[PDB]
Amino acid sequence: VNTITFDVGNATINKYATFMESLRNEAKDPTLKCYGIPMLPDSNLTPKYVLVKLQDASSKTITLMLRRNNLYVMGYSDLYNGKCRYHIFNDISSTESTDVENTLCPNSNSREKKAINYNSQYSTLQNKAGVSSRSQVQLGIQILNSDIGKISGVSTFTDKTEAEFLLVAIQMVSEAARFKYIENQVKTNFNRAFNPNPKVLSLEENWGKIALAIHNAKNGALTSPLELKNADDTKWIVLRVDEIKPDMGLLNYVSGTCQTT
Repeated sequence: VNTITFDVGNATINKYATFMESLRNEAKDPTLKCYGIPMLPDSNLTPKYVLVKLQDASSKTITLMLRRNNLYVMGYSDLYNGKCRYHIFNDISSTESTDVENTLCPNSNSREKKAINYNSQYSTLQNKAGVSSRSQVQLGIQILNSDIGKISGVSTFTDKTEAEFLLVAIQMVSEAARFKYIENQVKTNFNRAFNPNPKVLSLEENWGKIALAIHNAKNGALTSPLELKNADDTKWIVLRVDEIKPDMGLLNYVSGTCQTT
C-alpha cells in the first residue's frame, strides 16, 4: 500500500492539484476507463487500499485509509502517547477491520484502538456534527489544518469535533479525487472557507449512478436522463457524456465492457 502525503500546513493550489493527480493515479485501475475517464478497480486488485497522510503546520499528522475500489474512508490513524492509534468506522467488516489495523499500524506491539463509534454515512456524520445538511459544515484549507490539531495526539475529543473533521477530510480528499468539479471548488476557494453548494452535494450523492450512466452510454448518449443539480440548486438533466465528463476525476468500478474513449 502507498501513502500519499498532502501538506495542509504549507498548501498551495498547485500542490493540491498535484496531490489530486497523485491520488487518482494511484487509485485508478491501470487500464479500465470509459469515455476516457479512468475507473477504479475491482475489489480484488492489490494494493486494495491507499493511505493519505495529512500534515498540519506543526507537522502533526493524521493518516486516512481509503478503499481503492470505491474511495470510501475506512478509518484514520494518529500518533498518541507513543502509540499508533487506529480509529476504524463501525461499518467495516471484521476482515477489513483487520486490514485497517495492520495497514494503518503495522507494529502490533505499539498500537491502540480508538474506534469511531458511528457509521460513515453522510446522514450519520451530519447528525454527529449537529447539522441538518453538510452545506452547513464549511470546507477549506485552514479549517482542515485546524481540525487536524483538535484530534492528532489528543487523548479524548467529542464526536462533533471528529465528525466535523471527517466531513471536511472526506470531501477534500475522496470527493475531490472523484470529481474534478469538487477539486476545482477547493482551488477556486483556496484562500477561504466555503460552503459546499448544491452541485457539490448532488455529485457526491450520485457518484455511483453517474458511473453507471457513463458506462452504459452508447455513442455518448445516456440511455436515460440523469438528473443532478446546478450550483444554483436548479435541476441539471444530463443527456450526454459530454456534459458530465469534465466534472469527473474517477469512475466507480462497474463490471463489464464500455465505450472506452
